[PDB]
Amino acid sequence: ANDLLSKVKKDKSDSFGVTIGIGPAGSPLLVGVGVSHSQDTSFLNELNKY
Amino acid sequence: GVSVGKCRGILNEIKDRNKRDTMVEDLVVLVRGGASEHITTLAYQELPT
Repeated sequence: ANDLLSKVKKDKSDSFGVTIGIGPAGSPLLVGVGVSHSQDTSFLNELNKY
Repeated sequence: GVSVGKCRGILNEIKDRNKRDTMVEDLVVLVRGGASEHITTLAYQELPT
């Protein structure tokens, strides 16, 4: 009798966002920038042999 | 304003199983004399007597 079981799983994520707003003038001014990111990764693999 | 993030994950799983079984039996009989019905009864390989 022979038995073999192999299962691998890998999960990776990433999230980054840069928000920069600058406005220079004699009169009142406003500058707004919004950036957001998100990454999700899921991997699963299973093997069974008997 | 600057915002940055990083994430990482890994999983590893390995399983192994082995099973081996063996058994044998042998029998040798040598009878000389009176090859009648009774010795054929005694010639039964399964029962020892």
